[PDB]
Amino acid sequence: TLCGAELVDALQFVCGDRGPQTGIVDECCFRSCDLRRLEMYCAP
Amino acid sequence: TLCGAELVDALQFVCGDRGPQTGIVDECCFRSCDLRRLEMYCAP
Amino acid sequence: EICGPGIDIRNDYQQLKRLENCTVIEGYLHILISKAEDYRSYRFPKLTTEYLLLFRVAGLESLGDLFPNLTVIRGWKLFYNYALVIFEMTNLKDIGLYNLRNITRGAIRIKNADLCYLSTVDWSLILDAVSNNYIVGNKPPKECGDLCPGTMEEKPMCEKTTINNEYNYCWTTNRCQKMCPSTCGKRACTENNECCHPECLGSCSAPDNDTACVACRHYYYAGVCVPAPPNTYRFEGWRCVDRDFCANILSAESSDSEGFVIHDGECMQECPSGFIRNGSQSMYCIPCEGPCPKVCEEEKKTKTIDSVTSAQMLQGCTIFKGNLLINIRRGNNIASELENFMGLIEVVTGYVKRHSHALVSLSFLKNLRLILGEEQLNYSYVLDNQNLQQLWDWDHRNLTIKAGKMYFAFNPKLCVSEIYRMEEVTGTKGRQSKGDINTRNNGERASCESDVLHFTSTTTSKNRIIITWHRYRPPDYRDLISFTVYYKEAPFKNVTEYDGQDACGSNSWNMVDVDLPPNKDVEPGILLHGLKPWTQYAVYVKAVTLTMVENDHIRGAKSEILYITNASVPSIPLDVLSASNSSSQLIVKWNPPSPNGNLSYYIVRWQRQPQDGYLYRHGPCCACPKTEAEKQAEKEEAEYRKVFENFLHNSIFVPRPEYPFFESRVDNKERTVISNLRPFTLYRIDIHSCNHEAEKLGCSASFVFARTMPAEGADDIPGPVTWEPRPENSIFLKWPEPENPNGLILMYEIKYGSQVEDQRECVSRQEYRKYGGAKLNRLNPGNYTARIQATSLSGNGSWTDPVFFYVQAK
Amino acid sequence: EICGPGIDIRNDYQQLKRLENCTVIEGYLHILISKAEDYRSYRFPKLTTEYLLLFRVAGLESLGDLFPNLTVIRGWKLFYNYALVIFEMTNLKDIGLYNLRNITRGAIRIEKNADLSTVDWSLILDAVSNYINKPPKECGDLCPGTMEEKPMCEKTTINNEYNYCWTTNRCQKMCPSTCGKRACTENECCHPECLGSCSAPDNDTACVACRHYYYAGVCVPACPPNTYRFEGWRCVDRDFCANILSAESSDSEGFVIHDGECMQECPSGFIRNGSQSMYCIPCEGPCPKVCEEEKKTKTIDSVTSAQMLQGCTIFKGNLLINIRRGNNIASELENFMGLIEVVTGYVKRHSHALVSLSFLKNLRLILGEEQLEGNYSYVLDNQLQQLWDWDHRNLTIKAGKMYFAFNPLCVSEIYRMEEVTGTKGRQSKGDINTRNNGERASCESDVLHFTSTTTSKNRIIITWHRPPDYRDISFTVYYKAPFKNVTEYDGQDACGSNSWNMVDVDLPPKDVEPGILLHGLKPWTQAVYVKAVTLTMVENDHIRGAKSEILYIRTNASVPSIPLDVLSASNSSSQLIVKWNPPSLPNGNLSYYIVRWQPQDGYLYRHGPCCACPKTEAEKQAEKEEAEYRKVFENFLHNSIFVPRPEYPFFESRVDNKERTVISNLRPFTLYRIDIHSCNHEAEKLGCSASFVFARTMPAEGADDIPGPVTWEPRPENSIFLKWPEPENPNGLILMYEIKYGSQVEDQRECVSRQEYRKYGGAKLNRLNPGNYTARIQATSLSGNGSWTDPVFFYVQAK
Repeated sequence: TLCGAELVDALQFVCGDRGPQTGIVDECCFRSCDLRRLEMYCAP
Repeated sequence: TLCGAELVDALQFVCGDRGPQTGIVDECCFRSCDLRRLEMYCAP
Repeated sequence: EICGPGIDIRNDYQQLKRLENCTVIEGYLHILISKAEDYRSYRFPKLTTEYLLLFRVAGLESLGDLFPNLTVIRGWKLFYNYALVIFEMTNLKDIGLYNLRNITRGAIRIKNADLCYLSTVDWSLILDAVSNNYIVGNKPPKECGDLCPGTMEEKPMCEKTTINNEYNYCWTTNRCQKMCPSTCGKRACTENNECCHPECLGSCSAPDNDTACVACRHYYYAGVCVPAPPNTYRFEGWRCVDRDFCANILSAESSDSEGFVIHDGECMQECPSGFIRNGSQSMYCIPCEGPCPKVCEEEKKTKTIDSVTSAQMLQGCTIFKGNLLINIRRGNNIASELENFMGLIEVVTGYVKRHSHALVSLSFLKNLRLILGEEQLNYSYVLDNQNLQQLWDWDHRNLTIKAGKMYFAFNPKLCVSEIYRMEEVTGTKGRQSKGDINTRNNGERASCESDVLHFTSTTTSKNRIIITWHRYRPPDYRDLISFTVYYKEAPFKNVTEYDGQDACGSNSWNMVDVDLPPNKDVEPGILLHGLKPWTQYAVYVKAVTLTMVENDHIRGAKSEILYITNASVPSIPLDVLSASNSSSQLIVKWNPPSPNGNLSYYIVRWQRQPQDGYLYRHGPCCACPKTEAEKQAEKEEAEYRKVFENFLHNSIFVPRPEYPFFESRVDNKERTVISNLRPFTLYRIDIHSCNHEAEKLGCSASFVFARTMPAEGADDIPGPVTWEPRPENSIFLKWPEPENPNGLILMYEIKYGSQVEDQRECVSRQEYRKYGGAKLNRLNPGNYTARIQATSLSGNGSWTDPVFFYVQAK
Repeated sequence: EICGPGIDIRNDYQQLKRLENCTVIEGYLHILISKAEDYRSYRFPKLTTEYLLLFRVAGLESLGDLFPNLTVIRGWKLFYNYALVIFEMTNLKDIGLYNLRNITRGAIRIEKNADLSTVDWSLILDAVSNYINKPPKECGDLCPGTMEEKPMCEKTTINNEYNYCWTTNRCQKMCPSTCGKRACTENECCHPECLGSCSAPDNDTACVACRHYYYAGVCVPACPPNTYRFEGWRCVDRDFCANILSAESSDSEGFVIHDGECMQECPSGFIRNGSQSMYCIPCEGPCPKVCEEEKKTKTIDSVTSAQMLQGCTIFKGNLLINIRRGNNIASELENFMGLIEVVTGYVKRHSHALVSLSFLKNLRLILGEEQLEGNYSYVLDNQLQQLWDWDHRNLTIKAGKMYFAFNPLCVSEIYRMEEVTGTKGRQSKGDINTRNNGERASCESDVLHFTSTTTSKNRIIITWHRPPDYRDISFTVYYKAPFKNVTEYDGQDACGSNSWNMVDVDLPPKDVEPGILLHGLKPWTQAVYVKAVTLTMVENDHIRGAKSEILYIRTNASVPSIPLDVLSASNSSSQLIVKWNPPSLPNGNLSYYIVRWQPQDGYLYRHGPCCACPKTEAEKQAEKEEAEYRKVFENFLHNSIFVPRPEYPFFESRVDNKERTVISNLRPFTLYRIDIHSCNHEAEKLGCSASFVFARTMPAEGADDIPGPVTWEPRPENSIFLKWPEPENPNGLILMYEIKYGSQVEDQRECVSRQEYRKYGGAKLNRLNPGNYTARIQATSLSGNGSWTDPVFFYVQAK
């Protein structure tokens, strides 16, 4: 489970500073997700 | 819904003077029952 | 420079540069640009129709120098119900948008870091129903410290206006918020307090001028604000352009259609609902019957339905380009799955063709009407498919293939009657060879010409059917063996035998069995047990027989669905309710009783329930006490407290495993009132749902009750109290009894005392009857006062008139 | 008059009369007798062996004159686990079971009542641990003795509760030092064989209840020869035990004597020899009950009818099967028709909801005492493949001729039973005819071999080599299988049950070989039986068909992939355990886990509980008017924003395989990017497992506190230049350096920045009074400040 404003700092960690309505707040938070698909929301 | 000590007064009232973890309390209280099957448990 | 459809500025502040070629966005604006490197180094004054998302842009404290001259968002489309959403932004301290006068379609959604200049902004003038806004969570108003020109500390500057009694001065600390005054109002406004063009909303490049309207209320066609021109179509944006522009755009993010088909006089991606594209041109559209859910076509032209998921991709659409080949071998009761999946589809530019036994008929396709047939396999065909039986309900859904050809061989349960004769219905008479729709194998199983058994006798019971039928006598009587009496709760003629057979045939007919007698004199007569309550019960007796010798030539047997509740009769009512609406009255209701029949009326049965002589002779923790999560010992208390009602409550008395009664026949209205009742008495109102044959087989299976509201007047004493002197400083009290005391005067309250009548007691009805009232004692010689109240069964009565009495020492 | 099999006193107080002829109830005694009419007007001293119900008995205030002489509720049988439950009784004010001495089996449950501490239930029931009631404050528990009367009843103490009694009318007594565990008598002892009580000291024939079985007027420990121990209190002769046929609690037509007792049934693995209660024959297959149903004949054409038999073994009739409607009901019948072990007749048609009768995995054999017309004890129109899994379950039909026609089920399944089941010629060759039987389905079907088993990252490109006629297409590559115990009919499609995941790709027209792609194969698993679906007609019965072998493409699934549920946790200072889980996606056989761990920047460097006291937030739905509104904001934000986007070195360690590990020799206090990498069988070949979790090493204390003391030095303007040494390897970073100082004690306190400190060589106090003073200094580490420095008793001067 990972959503809310904590999920915004969670995407800050997985993406670092490198750079149909169901989203990451409707999946990582809804069910459960690791720091692998959480950082799939980032660029290469 | 009808069980507890309230169903003891309920059964005796609808039982005129004719008056395991599953049975009659497991349907009148568990689901819902009227004053027709509640008194069906009663004698003549 | 006029912007193309939408903007998706992404990754870094360097993608803001794209706005340097966007004078009027004709779509949305999306800035996660949280680099904290730039701030106001990306100003685009040119920018002046959808969700303006300004969020997660570390380094952006205000848009005062990011999108200047933001005249008005046309709000053509919205993400939710807003054309500008600033959710908790990394660090936005003022919005900006110092030229935002209107959001036309929609509202805004601006909690936040240090964001201010929102209460001041007249949002009720930017949008109507400012209730759609949610600026309630935005960081406190004490922190706002609004210091926009005038409200800061210098002479008045920013507009002075109000929103629901919020009269204050603006967009940021260094910008104001203008709005339309009496000059124009609903019509746009301009500098020099001048009006805008008759047809204009937002701003005009020149005070009141057709060829100016920065935004334009409707369509700024070729630099002219038109309400709706030569070969030009109401463009979905802010400007307008000729038909060519539409027939030219093939895709552009918000843009998608190859040659934006024109209709509604609009240059829109597609036509509105109820018309197909005229050929492949943006000239107009073709009025049809809602062929517009969406262009069903998929990138992959060709398409099949070998899985329920393969079918679901085509769900919710009309014009597919390619085919709907059905290959679904397995799918438990997918009749309903495919009803929705392969259904809304109307046209297919290819065909609809193999090995499928999960759906018992192609009626799932309910909207499929014609098949363009653009592509071919070449068969535009059925082979090795069985369960399917009836194709596209040809009696309730004709279907043809603009370009077609049939083929039907090796298809056991699929009947040959769905094509041999229906070639006429599918306009395919000679689009193929007769050896294609051959007899060899084609229809070896199926229902075939199955005869129709007549129901010799059709008996009745309180809840049973004894349907019997002519002892079936097929080519050989040894071939025939058993019989099934399918049955289903169904009081509608709109029911067929393949509605719900067994798994592949779907599931609805409950099915049952009985063996046909070997004796030819004796005939078959099932004893269908327990028919379904308050429902007729359809009863089609199919001869589920075996096959041999003839095999495919076995005709079969299936008596028609004779919809036998005359075979049922009066039974127990349900959801009976009652509550005393008024004194000597008792309202009664009865949610349609759920009575093995068709209700005729509700016999009511009630009586003055006699009374015994026992009473005659007589979290937010602001104040949280106990919220222990250890109430499981209470469930342990209800362990045998519940299993004792599963204990002797089961097999002691076998559970069937003073006053007269009065009646009335409620026509059928699910309501009534028992008027002319005793002032206050309980009423066992036994609902009796008298059905069609209640006079013959008893009036239903008997309830609910209420106490008639206490008729005020009989509650209190029916008069005053009289006093008489008595010895020992005593005073004999006296009072009358009510005529019909509500239930009964349980106690006779008494009130007495000189200065105040604090001292109070109550006499028994018994003592009162023998005395006349009561007797007092030790009453200080001097003037005094008394009283009595009639404490009724329903509740206390009312004190009598003053009883100013007196006693003497001698 | 030993009552006989139990009592169910019901309806009225007039049923109590029957206890007149009840000396010992060899069963239960259930009392809804709501009638104040009578109360103690049904005294039966006679009654002196299972549960006793007491509830809804309006009028009963004490059983002192209802069941006097109650020796011991033997408690043999228990409704739940109690033998005297008095719950919600109409008006029982006293239990009044004065003689109650023991509860040999189970316990009781007296609890919340109308008007019902002294009784030592811990003596009757060894340790009361029962739900022992209506207000104990209202009890007023006072029997002669504990009241003004001098001590009458016996006394005992339990959990520190020394008291004197079942009721205030009679009292209580219990086995004293004389015996204790062994029964007892009025201060004399009981017989070796005797529990509860005896009517005379130490006597076989006096034994009131007997310790085991009171055989014909003598307490025997085991029943004499040609006699058997009635499970209750007495022992009876062989004739009585077997002649008894039924009586409510009694049911066995002759209680089949076994388990060293006249028991209704026998213990695990024992079946009544024919119809002889005398003994039981080792079954080896524990029997829940004789499975027979009142109805001699018995059919299973409904899934509910299958369930009606569930929970039993030896039926006395038959089990015809006719279930036409049913999908995957394989599991339904596995549970329902998978217990019957024997039947005295047969298992018979038209049932397309069964691929095989493997659901009956318990039916070991079939007797045949009852038969049909032409003694067919039969399959017709059932279009079944394997009968009773003959590979691993043989049966026998002692009396029954086979019959197999119109079942397009192999004829070989029954040609095997000719010898196996012993039906060599009970039936004719026309009964098990080949015409129509096994004309469809598939048996001879040739097993094709796999020509290539290419295996990418998540794609099996399985390929093969031609049916009887080449007019036959769709090559179902049915896939699914961590184990090698799988067939083809586990769950075909609808009629054949469902489990094998159907897939499909058409065979290309002679050059070009078929090559399906099971793209998206289960990561971490392999089965791939490539059956050939064809057109079965023209040759019809000569159409052989096909069924490729079930290879479990043994390439350890696919290859190395993202680990999962990793749980790194600093278990010690400069240490880091990396316990994880067998990932959800190792994609192989979990070979080892390369831990990979390594920017501490300098940003901080330069820097009802409480009754009446909280508030009512019961309006949590109104608090969710902005909380659920927060979730609406979530949709327009968490579906569209970064979707557009689609200092130190590293060190590694290949963990053997065990979930737990450790990462020692780390920095005093630093966060680590403790990545996990399940490098599997072919990681060197196909990449090493898609990479994590982070955790801060526990602070190695010593750098938390200041390593040395302080040097106070006099300075002008009444100043005092303090000093201190910098922690060598601080726990993360010494953000600030606290400084305590003051006259009497170190009253005041401040904190000098690490930067200012480095340039000052310490810190400077100011304007302190001329006279004795005291100081100290602390190191505010990233983990947390440690202890202060040694004492710094200083002194200042203005001149």
